[PDB]
This record gives sequence, C-alpha cells and structure tokens, in this order.
Amino acid sequence: ELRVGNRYRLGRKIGSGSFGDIYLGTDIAAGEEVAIKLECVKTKHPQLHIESKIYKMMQGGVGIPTIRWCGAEGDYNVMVMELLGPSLEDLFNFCSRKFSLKTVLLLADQMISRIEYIHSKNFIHRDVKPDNFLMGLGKKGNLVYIIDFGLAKKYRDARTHQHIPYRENKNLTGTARYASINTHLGIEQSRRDDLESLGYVLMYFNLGSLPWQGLKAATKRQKYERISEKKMSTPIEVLCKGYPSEFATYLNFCRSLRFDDKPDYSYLRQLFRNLFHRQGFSYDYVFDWNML
Ligand SMILES: Nc1nccc(-c2c(-c3ccc(F)cc3)ncn2C2CCN(Cc3ccon3)CC2)n1
Repeated sequence: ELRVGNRYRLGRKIGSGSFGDIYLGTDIAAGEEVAIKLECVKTKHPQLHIESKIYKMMQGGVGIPTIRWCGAEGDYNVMVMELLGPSLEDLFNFCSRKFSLKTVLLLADQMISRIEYIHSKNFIHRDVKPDNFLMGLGKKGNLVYIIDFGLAKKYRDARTHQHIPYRENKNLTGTARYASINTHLGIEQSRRDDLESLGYVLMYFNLGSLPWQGLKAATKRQKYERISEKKMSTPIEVLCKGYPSEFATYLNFCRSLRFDDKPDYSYLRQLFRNLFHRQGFSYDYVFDWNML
C-alpha cells in the first residue's frame, strides 16, 4: 500500500541503519525488484543527495548499480537503486568465514576492475570493505558490484586531471580494519589507498580474520590506536605467511606507489590471473557458496 515515489512498493527492511536503513521494494510499472535507502531529513551531516550525483557520474560502468529514483518521503530523503544480491560479507559469513583460494582470485579480478573504473571517473572510494561489494542477481549472479559513495571524493580535476595536493593531519575516513597504513598516519588518501585496503580485504578472505581484529580496548579511540599499532607492527611477510607470494607482491606494490601515481591495475590483475593458472583451477564461476 505504501508507495515511495508513487511507484516503488515498500517491502521488508534489509537495513540497518547508520547513515540510512535499506528496504526491499518493487517497481509497480516493470515489476523489477529494487533497494530503497532512506535518510533522515533532520541528520547533522547529510550524504544521500551528494552520493546520488556520484552514482550518476559512474553510470554505464560494469558492476555499477543504476539509480532509478531520488526523492523526499515524509521526513526522509529517499534513493532507489536496482536490487542486488548478497554482499561479500554476507557470503563470507554464509561460507563460515573462510574462502578458498579460487574464490579469492575470482573476486580479486573483478574487485581491482571496479576500483579502477571509479578511478577512471576521477573518484577514490575511501571505504573499500567486503560489505561494499555485492553480487548481482539472476544472470548477473557472477558479477561483483561496488556500492556506497558516502565517503568517496574527487582525487583529480574532471577536465585537466590535476591531482589533489599532498596533505597530512587527516581524520580516519572509513573502516579502521581495512584502512591503509598511510590513512592511519593521517595522510591524504589517493588511488594507492583504495588498492591497499583491497589487499587487506583479500587477506581477510584468505585468513578468516586480520591480526588487528578483535583487539579489546576501553574506548573507541583506544581501539583504533590498538589497530593502527598492530597493523604497523605486522610486516606484509608475517601477515601473508603460508599464502601464495602474490598477496605480498600485491600489498608491497600498493605501499610502494607514490601519492599521485597511477596504479598498474593490469599488472595487479595479472599477478592473480597467473597464480590462478598455476593452481590448475577450472575456468568457471563456481564460488564457495555454490558448493555448500
Ligand atoms: N541488496 C541491495 N541492493 C542494492 C543496494 C543495497 C544497499 C544499499 C543501497 C544504496 C543506495 C540505494 F539507493 C539503495 C540501497 N546500501 C547498502 N546496501 C546493502 C549493503 C550490504 N548489506 C548487507 C551487509 C551488512 C554488512 O555487510 N553486508 C545490505 C544492504 N542493497
């Protein structure tokens, strides 16, 4: 009975709910399933209107969801996107918090491509985490999508491509678990940083958890300090021990990139492609969740 934008029937909450609650929806016209993000019109720091423009700039790219509608419904700012499947965090949990090397490699390939595509559209994501990557539905079931441009920001001019300046004393924009070491140091995020976080995501998939996860502290501030310290005292070689050398090569390459350097995305994809080949995995999309 409730119809957002006089078109999308509101269904079950999938939520929830910091910066916005997410609801299931159905288009009255097409019959297509949608996802509806709701944001309170009274919040201290608005984001939904800014995020919608970013999404529009990204339109037409592979693994970029299409924004169907923007509106205002009661005391809420409303955004409508095509419905996507479970996130990599949902699937990770569903697979008992361990992925096989084949799955990690299949995911790594598309994830590097999504980050590269955002970078081609003059933005850095700044919140690269498994929760922000979603599988498509039906025939797009094997496609990895990137979402959430809430912390995204321009790294270069749209017209000239002049990179933003180097700056320190920056606040932690994003999740502490996947933040780059340079982000912990208060350094201005750039392209390298999105890929460094990606490397921690892949290692998290490999290990089941990172060495800086589950650290017990007395305050939020004390916990970030513990993560920051743990992450800096953990060398790439210790973190990646017992895993193929490619994960260390990927991480060291990311940390060795200069602030304004254009990353060699092709090389990074090829590292994992070559490993995939050497491992003798079959060239299909039979992920771990398809074997349970
Ligand atoms: N399904 C779907 N399909 C499309 C988008 C979304 C969605 C949106 C969203 C953004 C703009 C918009 F216009 C409509 C919706 N924001 C977050 N999500 C999902 C992120 C992943 N969690 C699950 C989880 C929790 C921890 O780790 N994974 C489920 C909501 N959701």
